[PDB]
Amino acid sequence: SEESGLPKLPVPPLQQTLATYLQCMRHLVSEEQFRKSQAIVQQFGAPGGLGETLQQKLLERQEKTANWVSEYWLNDMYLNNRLALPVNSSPAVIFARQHFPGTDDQLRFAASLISGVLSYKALLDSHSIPTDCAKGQPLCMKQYYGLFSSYRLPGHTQDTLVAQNSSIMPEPEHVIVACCNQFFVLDVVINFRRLSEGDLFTQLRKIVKMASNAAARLPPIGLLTSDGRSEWAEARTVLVKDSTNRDSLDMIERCICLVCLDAPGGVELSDTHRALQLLHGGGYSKNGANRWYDKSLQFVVGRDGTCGVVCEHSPFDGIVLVQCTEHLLKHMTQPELVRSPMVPLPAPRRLRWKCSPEIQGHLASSAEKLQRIVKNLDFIVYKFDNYGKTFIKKQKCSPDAFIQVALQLAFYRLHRRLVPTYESASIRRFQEGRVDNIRSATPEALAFVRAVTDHKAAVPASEKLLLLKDAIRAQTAYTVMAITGMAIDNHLLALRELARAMCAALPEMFMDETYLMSNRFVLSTSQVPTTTEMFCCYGPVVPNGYGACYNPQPETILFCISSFHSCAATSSSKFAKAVEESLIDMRDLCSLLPP
Ligand SMILES: C[N+](C)(C)CCO
Repeated sequence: SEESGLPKLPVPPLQQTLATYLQCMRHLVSEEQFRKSQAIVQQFGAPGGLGETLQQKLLERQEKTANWVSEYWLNDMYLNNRLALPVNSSPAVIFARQHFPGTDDQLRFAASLISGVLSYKALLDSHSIPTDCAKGQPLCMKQYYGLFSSYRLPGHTQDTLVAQNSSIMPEPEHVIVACCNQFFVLDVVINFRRLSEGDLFTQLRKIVKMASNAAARLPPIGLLTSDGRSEWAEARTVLVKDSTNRDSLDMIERCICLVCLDAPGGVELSDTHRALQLLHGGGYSKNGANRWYDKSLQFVVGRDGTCGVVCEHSPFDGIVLVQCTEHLLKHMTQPELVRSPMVPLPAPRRLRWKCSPEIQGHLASSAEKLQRIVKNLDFIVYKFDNYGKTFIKKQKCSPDAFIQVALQLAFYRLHRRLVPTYESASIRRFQEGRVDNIRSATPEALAFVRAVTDHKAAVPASEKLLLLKDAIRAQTAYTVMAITGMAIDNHLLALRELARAMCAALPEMFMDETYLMSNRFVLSTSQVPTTTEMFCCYGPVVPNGYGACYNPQPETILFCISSFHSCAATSSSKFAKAVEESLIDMRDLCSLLPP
């Protein structure tokens, strides 16, 4: 064995992708532009043309690599993005509201949570995590091994995702505890010896005590990691000039994860508000500096009861993240384990920093930059409570396809147009499989939303229902296509970069405005279903777009909607309202008679 038995990501046929591509964009661009894109595409895919040359190189690439899109995808989707990670990239998972009468209640939670993480990592490292099935065939489990051994280094133009070697798994293993913007190294596993939940508690207390010492308070360096990727790369480059900083950064780069003991939030603890703290900490004046974004998992345990985890996206996606998080939470449910006695307990070490005039300048900039993000985010947690999966399945529809169609109607009734839409589609069936795109703004959806919104047309409800079902069928069809690696985004990306390798001047096929527009997801979505009382959320991917993450339950559907206040067009409240009306309209449509 020693090598995956899983299938390699397939390379869809050239003509299939080009035809689907055109079919996807026809209704999203003018007729004049579409007419030009048809010719451009026709020339790119012609017999003996450039497209076939690139296709052959891709087939060669498919043969020489475990996954032909991994590199291109990782860079295109995240490592090349220059936007600051908060809101723009790193999603957050909000746990249920906790009640911490005292600080020791907060600490005991953190201790229990840290314990859960150690136990989970043990399962991971012992390869005891049950291989996931495609809801089915085996799924790639590589993402799991990137949960605690990943760090994302900033770059001037391209970031670097660092994966720690197994042989280089530190001894002992440690977590970084963030408190009052101060970072402390907390060793948790010496010689296979895992710190007891009781010792972790004791260590956390020492950390809270030290973090509260003004004479030792250091600059809030974590604030720098909340800035644009090129900005952070520059500031980090300054830091690295000194030996003390290199040592501190290294400890952070090699920790298992961060545990953020956030200060109380000066606002009510509604789901929406808790989600905001988890997304950007509320800015420097709050907990915005009590973070370190490059690290994959940042578990937040707020003094006031606001808990959850901030996730860096480059290493793994939402499904794996949820499996982990729900396992931890469930483990915190199971009675406290036995083994917990140990004696000589060294005090946690505070990470030192060698400041300077420069760094102070970078700190001020980052604080201002992060403030713009906090002020620009328009976020809302809307809970649709009229129905959920149960009602939907009774309509012979996949809940996901049904919701994806509702989102299209919501966007159309509000903005009067459909836009290139993104929906994550897992391709974990294939080696190193991450995701591909499900383009939900289909031609069927357009016909459906138009029939619904065009009062003048006076389309009979019975006809609206047929259009509804056809849109849901088209959504399900594209979904199946994407997850079986037969979609088009990854395919076009690879053809694009292989071309770039040949000549920096990309083919007209990719310089075409239709192509550029097709990848500006004004509506970016994903379904992150949970069984616990937690939810995932994230920001939009373009200035004029939304970020819609839904969690469908048997009788309700949770919708986390984001957009930017800077764009006068978008409005999370109005979109959430449009979603409600669409789900109601769809229910009424499905509740009609036959013939
Ligand atoms: C924001 N996206 C939908 C692109 C990714 C969520 O996993």
